[PDB]
Amino acid sequence: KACTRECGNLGFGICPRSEGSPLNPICINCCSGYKGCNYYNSFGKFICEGESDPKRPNACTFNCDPNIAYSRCGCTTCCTGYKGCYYFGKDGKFVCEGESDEPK
Amino acid sequence: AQTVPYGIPLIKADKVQAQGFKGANVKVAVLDTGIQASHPDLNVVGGASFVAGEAYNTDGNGHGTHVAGTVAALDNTTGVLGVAPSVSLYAVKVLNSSGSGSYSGIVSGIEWATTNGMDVINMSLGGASGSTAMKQAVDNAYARGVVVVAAAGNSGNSGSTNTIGYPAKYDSVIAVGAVDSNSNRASFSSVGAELEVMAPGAGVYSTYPTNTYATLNGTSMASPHVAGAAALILSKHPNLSASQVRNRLSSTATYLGSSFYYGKGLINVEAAAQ
Amino acid sequence: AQTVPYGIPLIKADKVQAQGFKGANVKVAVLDTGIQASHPDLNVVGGASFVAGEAYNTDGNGHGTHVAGTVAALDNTTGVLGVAPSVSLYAVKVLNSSGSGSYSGIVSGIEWATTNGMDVINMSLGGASGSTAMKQAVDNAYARGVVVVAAAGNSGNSGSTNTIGYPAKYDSVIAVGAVDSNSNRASFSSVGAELEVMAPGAGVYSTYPTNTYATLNGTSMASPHVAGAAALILSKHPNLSASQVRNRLSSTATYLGSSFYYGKGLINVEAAAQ
Ligand SMILES: [Ca+2]
Ligand SMILES: [Ca+2]
Repeated sequence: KACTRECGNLGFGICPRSEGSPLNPICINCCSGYKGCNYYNSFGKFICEGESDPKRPNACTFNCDPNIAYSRCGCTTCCTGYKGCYYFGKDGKFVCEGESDEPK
Repeated sequence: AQTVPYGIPLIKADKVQAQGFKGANVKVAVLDTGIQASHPDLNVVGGASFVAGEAYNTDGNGHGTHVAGTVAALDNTTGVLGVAPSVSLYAVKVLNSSGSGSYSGIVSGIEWATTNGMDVINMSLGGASGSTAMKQAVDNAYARGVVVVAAAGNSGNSGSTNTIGYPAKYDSVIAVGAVDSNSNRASFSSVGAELEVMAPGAGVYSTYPTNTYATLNGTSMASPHVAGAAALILSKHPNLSASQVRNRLSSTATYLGSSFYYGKGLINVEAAAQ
Repeated sequence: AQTVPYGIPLIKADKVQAQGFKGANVKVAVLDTGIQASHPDLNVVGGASFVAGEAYNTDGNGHGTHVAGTVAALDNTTGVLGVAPSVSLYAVKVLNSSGSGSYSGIVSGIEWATTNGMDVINMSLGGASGSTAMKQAVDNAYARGVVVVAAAGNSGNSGSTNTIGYPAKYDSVIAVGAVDSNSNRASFSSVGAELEVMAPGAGVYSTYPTNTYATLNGTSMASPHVAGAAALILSKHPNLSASQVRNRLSSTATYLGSSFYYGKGLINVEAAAQ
């Protein structure tokens, strides 16, 4: 895969990447969580699936949910970005999803 | 029997309260999941719901009550103590008992606040994208003289990645990051150029639905310290403009390091209301 | 009237044109997203597409048209000017509407240009990975006498990290970095042993699809300046080897700092063409 070598003007990127562990909990709630991702407590007990999706945003309380410990799921351009990430431009309006694979 | 959450002394709100300024006659709109108006330590004098089926003066979730407590927990001999104890508290419900809402719902709350004279608007909520309607709603509210405060978000950092959420990111809004009782940035505090000021957000104690109390985490807890600080200042100088109040908070803040991660620093209401 | 982007005077392309050398009769192939031949300021006299169901005479992306305009915008009375206006421009489409393309497609385009006796190849494109097939392609092109020019990349710097992409990273291809209107390296310009020379890569005004213009940023904009300089040098000394042209451009570059971030420096086609 080759991309046009122009420098893009995206605002930022969101990459729903699963993370955290019992002894090292992430901060999030079911609302702000990502669809396709599942969230568990310190004991590995299921709690909920992410309720939002990159495209089309919605409002969530900005507090960490004590019940959740972990989850399981600038020149960068849409072609240059990574699939599994959603890029937005200024005034964060959705633009595209990455097309490249993460380096190995 | 009243407890003073570390946050109050930390931002020096206690010093300002002793001078006699407690946010009297200053209206603060808490846009959230509602407030448990019947909590003995809270005094909700109004508001409105934009959530089908739920009244404004109830809170099935609990987050909106905790947020309010941090702002205006009454100063008596019970529970906790707010940053601006005499403030006029308004419950504008824009998130259902599950803590979820639509930008559409939020815009209605923002306009209600503006229209009805709120002096301060607190939004311990957000989305990762942001819309045109929301921006015009906050750009407008601020333009009408309203101090608009919002939680910066709990996405932590990631290299040089901007993780500030909306509406906190719009510059008509003050994006608030979070620190702990040691004045240290919480690891979950979002970062990025728009981060404006820090406030206590880790282990914040306050009112919680069903006349009780609880300890919560998140920039969601930091935002109401700033909104409350704004009210204190307005309590002392009613003539300041929404812009002037915003500048005192950020220009008199205690330096914590690089602006990207801490913005201007920890708010100091003693220095700001001076 | 005609506008001259800063890139032309910066690399002194004007000086050489005033000598009466404009790349006349030098065939240059722009392996990109195609070119909008119908654009008044351009004149595509051939090419080939390797993009299913799409003509090489049109450009759905815009990138190729822009790159092409820096290489050969006609020295008329309207629009912009190219580094070598009188060059025989060929659009070799190897990238789709979304600026993407498979290596094999690019390999096909490289071979084409080689088989059609192209003099210069401009690849304002790149991939993070190498490929025996691609290396062989540009290697035969160079061996056949083709001056191969590619964009180095936009990974910026980081310690001693080598962020030069492929094919630029190949030693048969001139890796081009970028600088601004002040000969200052653009922060996004990639670095490493392979960096060969620098060219204007920021705020490059050039032709844009459907008879207009735009200002883009990247090593994409810098590569064409170099491929164009290759053309001018060749129009003056018709029989120099691809190697000799390559060496004279890097050999007369004005020093700007460590070769790690500047290669030999900013190209000076006037000095190169002596
Ligand atoms: Ca109390
Ligand atoms: Ca022209």
